[PDB]
Amino acid sequence: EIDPKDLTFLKELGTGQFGVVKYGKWRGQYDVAIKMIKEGSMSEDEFIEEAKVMMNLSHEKLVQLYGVCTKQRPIFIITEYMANGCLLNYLREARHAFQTQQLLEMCKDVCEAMEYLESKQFLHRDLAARNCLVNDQGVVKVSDFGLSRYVLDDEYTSSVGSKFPVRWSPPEVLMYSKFSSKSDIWAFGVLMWEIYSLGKMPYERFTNSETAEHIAQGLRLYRPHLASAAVYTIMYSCWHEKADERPTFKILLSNILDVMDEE
Ligand SMILES: CN(C)c1cc(F)c2c(=O)n(-c3cccc(-c4cc(Nc5ccc(C(=O)N6CCOCC6)cn5)c(=O)n(C)c4)c3CO)ccc2c1
Repeated sequence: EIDPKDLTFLKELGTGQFGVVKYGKWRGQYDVAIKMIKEGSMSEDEFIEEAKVMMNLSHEKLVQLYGVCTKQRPIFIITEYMANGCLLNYLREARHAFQTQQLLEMCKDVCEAMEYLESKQFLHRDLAARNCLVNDQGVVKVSDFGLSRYVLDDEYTSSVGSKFPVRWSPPEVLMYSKFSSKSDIWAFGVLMWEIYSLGKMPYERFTNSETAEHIAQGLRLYRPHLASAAVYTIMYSCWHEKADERPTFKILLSNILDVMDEE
């Protein structure tokens, strides 16, 4: 529990699932982002109990939760500040003119964070470039892990909803609501595709309904031009029709390190 007297609000960063997020300072020293949770958007009491677990998740490639303010409304969620914003928008800016080694390092940043979450048996459930952030050093960190569980908007949480992450979901999620470690693995492979595609929409010529059909047929995303055969093999391994045949994040990390050494 952070004392709100130790927060200063300085500029708006944008609006997400829970409303406005601001940039500010904590204890007159530390940059933070502060979510102001919009009334009616969150299952608040359930989140407040989970915040304890989520504060114990600490890894250099996870956007750190610093604390919450819950003895007031709106609730605040105070997190690490990531100066370069969302990875999706970052990938889409041609001025960065990334080398493929930089793209692979972004995949490795995310894979490290997800290997850590997997070790804690903790699912993200909405892993995608839009839910990763980039700091002032160009390090990519995974954000908003686990928070999908507290979203009250049915257009986001229902599989048939307009906001559901269809293009990052395996067939067993879309058909059966089967969530597991292996559904985050599937999403990771789509995220690698997004990175190597410089932020294209997965299945860019299909609708959500068509994508669900295409993947139920065994067909997959094509190799982005910037991906080598070895990088494509890694992302494609995340898309096995049988969940238990998909790698763990530990194996993915080893594969990524091998490609960095080879290429
Ligand atoms: C349930 N899931 C999956 C959720 C739940 C959420 F709460 C959110 C959420 O708040 N957001 C969300 C919404 C707003 C902000 C942040 C958000 C933005 C940050 N940083 C920046 C930095 C720079 C800029 C920027 O370039 N500008 C220029 C244009 O004018 C504005 C700022 C934007 N953001 C940041 O550090 N954090 C930690 C969060 C975030 C990320 O947190 C996004 C997805 C999301 C997903």
